[PDB]
Amino acid sequence: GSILINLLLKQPLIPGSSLSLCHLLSSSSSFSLSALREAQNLAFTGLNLVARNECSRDGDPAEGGRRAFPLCQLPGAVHFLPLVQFFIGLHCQALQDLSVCILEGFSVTALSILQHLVCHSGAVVSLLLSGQGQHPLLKMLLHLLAFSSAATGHLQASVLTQCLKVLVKLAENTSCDFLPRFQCVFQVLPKCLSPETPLPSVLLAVELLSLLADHDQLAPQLCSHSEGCLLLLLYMYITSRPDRVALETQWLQLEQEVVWLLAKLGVQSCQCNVEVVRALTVMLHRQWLTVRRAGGPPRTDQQRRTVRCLRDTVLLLHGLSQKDKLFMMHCVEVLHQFDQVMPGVSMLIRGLPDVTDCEEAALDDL
Amino acid sequence: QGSILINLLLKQPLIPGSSLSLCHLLSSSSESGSFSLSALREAQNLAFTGLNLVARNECSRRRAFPLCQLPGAVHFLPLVQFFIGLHCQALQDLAAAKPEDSVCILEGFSVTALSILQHLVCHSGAVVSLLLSGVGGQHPLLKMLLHLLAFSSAATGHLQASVLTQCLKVLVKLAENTSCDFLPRFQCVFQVLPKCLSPETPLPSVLLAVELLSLLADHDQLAPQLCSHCLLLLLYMYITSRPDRVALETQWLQLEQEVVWLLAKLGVQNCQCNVEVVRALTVMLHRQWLTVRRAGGPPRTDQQRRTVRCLRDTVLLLHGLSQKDKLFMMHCVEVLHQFDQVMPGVSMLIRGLPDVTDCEEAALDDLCA
Repeated sequence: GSILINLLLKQPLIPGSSLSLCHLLSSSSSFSLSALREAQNLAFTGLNLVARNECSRDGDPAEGGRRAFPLCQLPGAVHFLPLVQFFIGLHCQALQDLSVCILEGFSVTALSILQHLVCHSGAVVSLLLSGQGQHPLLKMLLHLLAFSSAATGHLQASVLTQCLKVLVKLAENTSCDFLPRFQCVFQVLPKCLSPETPLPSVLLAVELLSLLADHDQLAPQLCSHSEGCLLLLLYMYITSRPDRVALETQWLQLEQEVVWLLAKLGVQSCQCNVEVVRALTVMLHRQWLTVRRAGGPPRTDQQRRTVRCLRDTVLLLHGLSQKDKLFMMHCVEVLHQFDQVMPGVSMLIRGLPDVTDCEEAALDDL
Repeated sequence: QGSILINLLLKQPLIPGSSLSLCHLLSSSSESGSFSLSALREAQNLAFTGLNLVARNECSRRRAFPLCQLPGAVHFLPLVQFFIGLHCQALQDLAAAKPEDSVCILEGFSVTALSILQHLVCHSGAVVSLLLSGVGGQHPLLKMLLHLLAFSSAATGHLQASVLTQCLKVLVKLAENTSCDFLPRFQCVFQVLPKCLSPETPLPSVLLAVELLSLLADHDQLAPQLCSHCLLLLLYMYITSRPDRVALETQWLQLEQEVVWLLAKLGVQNCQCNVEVVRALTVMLHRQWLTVRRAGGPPRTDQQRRTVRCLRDTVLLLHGLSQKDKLFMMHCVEVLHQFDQVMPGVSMLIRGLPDVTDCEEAALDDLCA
C-alpha cells in the first residue's frame, strides 16, 4: 500500500554503503546531466504523488482481478524510473566497456528501489511488462544480468541478487499472460546457475524458473532442449555444493524451493528425469542424517523446515515411482542410501501427528 | 489526518536557486567540538526515522488554530540544531578573528534547514512545545536562532539577508502556532528586533518583523516593549522614508498594511515616535491617494483594492488617534496641507464605495471640516 514511501526512505537500503534515496538524488557529480536533474525532479514529484495516495483506502474497488494479490496501483511510482534507468545505464554504459566501483553502488541502490516498487505497485508493472519494445529498464537489467553473472566481480555478488529479486517480484506481482516477455530470461538463467554462483542467487533463479513454469508455453523452456537443459545444473548444484559459505539453513531454503518447483511442474500438466532422483536421494539422506540423532519433537525451526521438505520429497518420489518404472534401475546406484533411509523416515512420519493419506500411502509404497 | 508536512519537506524549489533539498542534507557526509561527524550520522538517521513516522499519521487536532501535532517531526529537529549551531559557531568565529567558502556552503545548508524548520513550526504542535518549553535559560534551538539573528541583522553578510529573513519567518510562525501563555518565552527577541528593523533592513524582513511584533502584542507583559522610550519610531521613519532602493511598491504596501493592522491590534486592547506616527500616516495616506486617484473609476486592479482597504483602515486609525489626542491638529501642523488635500479626496472616494461603514463615514466626516 502507501508503505512504498516508508520503503523508499528506509535508511540503509542495503546493510552497508549507507546509501539511501536521498544519497542518490543529491548527486551533482548516458543522460549527460541534461536528465540527471530532471529525473531527480521527477523523483521528488513522485515522492509527493505517493505520499498522497488517495487510492488505497476504503477498499480501493479498482483493486481486483488478475495479478494475484492485486498490487495497489501507485501511479506516482511510474515517475521514478527515468532516474533509476539513468543509473542502471551508467552501470550498463560503464559495463559493455571491456571507477565503476562507485557508480555500481548507486545502481545497487536504484535496483533495491525498483524492487520495492515492483513489490507494491501495479502501474509500473503494467508498464515494464508492456512495451518487442521493452520499457528501457527491462533491457537495462537484462543486458546487465549476463554481466551480473559471467563476471565474478567483487560487486557482481550483489547486483545480481538485486536484479533477480526485481525480475522475480515482477513476475509475481504481474499476470500469467505477459510472461512471454520474461522469455528473455532463459538465455541468462544458466549463467545465473553456474556452480560459481552463491546460494541466494540460485535460489532466486529457482523461484523465477517456477514463476515462469506456471506458463503453458514456458514449461518446456525448463528442458525443451535435452542438452544443458537448465536442469542437472540445479541438481549437480543441490548435490555438489558449489558455494562455500553454504550456511546449511540457506541450503535448506534452496532444497525447499527446488522441491516446490518440481511439484508445481509435475502437477501443472529431458534426459534430466534421471538425475533428479539421484539428487533427491542425496538431499534426503542429507536431511534424515540430521534430524534422526536429535530425535524427539523438533522444537527447532530448521528441524520443522527439514520435516516439511522430507514429507514433500516423499510425496514427490511417490509420483516419480508412479512414473518411469525404471526408477528402481536409475536408483540402483544409491539403493543403499534409499533403503538405509526410507524405513527410518517412514517410522518418523508415522510418528508425526500431521500425517496425510498421501504420506502414509507413499511411505508404504516404498 | 493530512500529513502535508512531508509533501512540504520534499521539494527542490524550497529556496529558488539553492538546489539543496532535505535530501542534500541527509546524504551529507565528511564533505560537510560537539559537532563531530558521528552526530551528523545519528541526526540523519533520526531524520529518516521521523520521516517514516510522519509519512503515516492519523491526526485530528488555546493555540487559536489546531495544527495537528506531528510527533514524528520532533525527531527532525536535532539535524536542524546541528546545521544551525554550525554557522552559529561559524559566525562566532568569523567575528572571533577580530576560508569563508566554508561558511558560504554551510549557511546555504543552514538556510535549507531553517526552511524545513519553519515548515515544522507551522504544521506541528509538539514541535512548538519542544521549541518554546525550556529553562527560561532557554531551549538550545531557540537560543541558536537568537544568537544567529544578531549576527545576520548586523553588518550585512551577502547571505545574512536570507538567513535573517528565514529566522524572522520562523520566529513569526513559532509565535502564531502556539498559545498566549508561552509568548513571554520570546521576550529575548526585543533586544534584537531593532537591528532586524534598522534603517538598513530589506522590505521582506521588516514585513516579517512587524508581523511578529503584532503576533506578540497579544501578551500584555510583552505588549509595551514597543515605546519603552519607542521601536515604532524606526518603523515609521521606515514607512515614510523608503530605504531599500530595490523595493517594489507592492512590498511597501504589504508593509504598510501590516503596520496598520498592528496599530489596530494595539488600539483594540510619551513617544516622540507617537507625535511622529501621525506625520507618517499623513504622508502615507497622501502616497496611496496620489498613487490611486488619477486612475479613478471602479477598482479593477488587485493593488487598487488593497490600497483602498489600507485607506479605510488608516482613516479609522486616524480618527482613533484624534480621540486619543486633542493636539492631533497641533502635531499635524507640519503637513497640515498634505492632510487637508488628502482627506477630502479620501472622503469623496470612501463615499463612492458601496461598502461604506458608519465608522469610515463618521471618522471621515469628523476630520474633513
